[PDB]
This record gives sequence, C-alpha cells and structure tokens, in this order.
Amino acid sequence: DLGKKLLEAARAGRDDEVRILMANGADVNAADVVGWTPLHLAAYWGHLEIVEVLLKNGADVNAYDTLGSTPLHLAAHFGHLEIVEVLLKNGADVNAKDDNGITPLHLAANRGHLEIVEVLLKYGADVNAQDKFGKTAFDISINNGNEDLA
Amino acid sequence: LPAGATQERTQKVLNEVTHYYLTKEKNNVESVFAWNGFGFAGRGQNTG
Amino acid sequence: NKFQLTPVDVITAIKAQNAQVAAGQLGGTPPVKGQQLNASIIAQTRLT
Amino acid sequence: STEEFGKILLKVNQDGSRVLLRDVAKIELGGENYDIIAEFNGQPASGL
Repeated sequence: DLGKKLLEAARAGRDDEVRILMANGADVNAADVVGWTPLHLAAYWGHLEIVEVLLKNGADVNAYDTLGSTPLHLAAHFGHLEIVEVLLKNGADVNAKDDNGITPLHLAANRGHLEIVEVLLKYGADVNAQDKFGKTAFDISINNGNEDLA
Repeated sequence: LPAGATQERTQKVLNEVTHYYLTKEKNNVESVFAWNGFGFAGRGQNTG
Repeated sequence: NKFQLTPVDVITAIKAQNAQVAAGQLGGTPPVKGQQLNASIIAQTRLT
Repeated sequence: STEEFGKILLKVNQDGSRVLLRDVAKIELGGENYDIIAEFNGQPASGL
C-alpha cells in the first residue's frame, strides 16, 4: 500500500504528499531492498523539512541499512549541516558504526566538512574511534592534507 | 633564430616585433598574433 | 644450451638493444627562466 | 583532481609511514604540450 508511496514521496522531496501519507497512516519506518527509510532518503538527498515531518511523526532516527549506515551517516557524509543538526537534536547516534566501523565523524572528516565535524564533536563524537583498518578521523585529515581539520 | 636558441630568446624577439607593430604602425595595425614554436620552415624553439 | 640461454633471451636482447628511444630535450619545454641551451637528447637508435 | 592524485599511495615505508604522490611531485592542471607560446597583442591566448 503506502509504505512504498512514502519512500518515493520522501526521495522526491514532496512535502505535502509526505504529510498526506503520514495522515494516511503510512509507515514512517518503511524500508526498501537496501534498508533505506524515508529518513535515509531525506538525509541523503538533503530534504530538511521532510526530515522534520518524518521525525515529528515518529520516524526511527537511528535506522541502519543492510550495511549499517544511518541517516546521520548520509547527512554528515554529504554536507547537510542543518539536517546533521536536526538529526542530532532528535537523538541521532553521533558515534554509530556501520559494518565497516565508520562513524559520521569519519565520513564528514573525509570530504572536508569543517562545520559538520564540529557539530558532531559537540554532540560527543568519539575523536579516536576506528574503522576496520584502525584509521581515525585524524588519520583521514593528514591523508587528505586538510590542514584545517588536522 | 640560430640553432639551439631557446623559447625565451625567441619570445623577446617576437615581443620586439610585437612592440614594433603596436607603436610605429599604431594607425594601421589592429593586432598581432604571435606564435613561439612553429615557423614556415619547420618547428622548434628557435622559430615563430 | 652451453651458455644457458633460450630464444626467449635472444628475442628479449634484440628487443632491448635494437631499439629507438624518445629521450626528450636539454632545454626542453616548459624550460626554466634564463635557459640558454636547447638540444635534442638522442639516447638509443635502431641498429644498422 | 590534483588532491586525489596527491594522495596516491606509492609506498608504505618500513616504519609504517606512507609515501604519497604529493611527497615526490608537484601536481597541477597543465597543457598536454608546451612547445607553442601563443600571444595576441603580447597577452596569453588560445583560439580556433
């Protein structure tokens, strides 16, 4: 029925049709074949307002895909600062590890987001957490040559 | 230029040939398009 | 056999010692400021 | 980009230090070739 019409409504960024589908009792926590929830879609693509309409409607803020990644992982990887904040303000695990042991700090530190790193650090991001290769967020920065993050 | 002449040596000449046209022929010449590297006897650093 | 060689080592030797090599130029482009010498570097040539 | 080319892992040293490509080279977008200097009224130029 509507758990499907919601994932695509959340991938498209269609606010009212999300709001209409939440009114139609569509599952906030529906997931596709790779485990991505409407919050996963809205965090990946950068839709703040649907992150706000889903979370206000009881969307699992710490949902993880079939590889262990969370909406904060996507939002911190891809620069959606406001969504990194809105996810974190609603109880997003700031130190969550995927099946590779990668944290939203690892992701944001890779691409050079300096703001999202600080927002994660404030919300208790483990500076010394490690991936499956022993690397931390610092090791990433000296690798990238980003003197600011270092 | 003679053989073995470098790219920087030919440039000063072209800059002089350039500079000539936009001053002593100011009324007539509109522009100079200078190429340092190929001439009509061949290609090399000593030609343009 | 008496020198412990095969046709493979012959072919590899001809392919290595009968070769023609692109070796660049002294004074090659882009050159350093104030370069005075530009000359073709001839490294290896086909045997004759 | 120049940065991704910069962090190419050439060699992990004995102590564990990484030899990155930016540790043995300058990296910049440039021309395929530098044999031709093209100037339009003494200024750098390209054209068709």
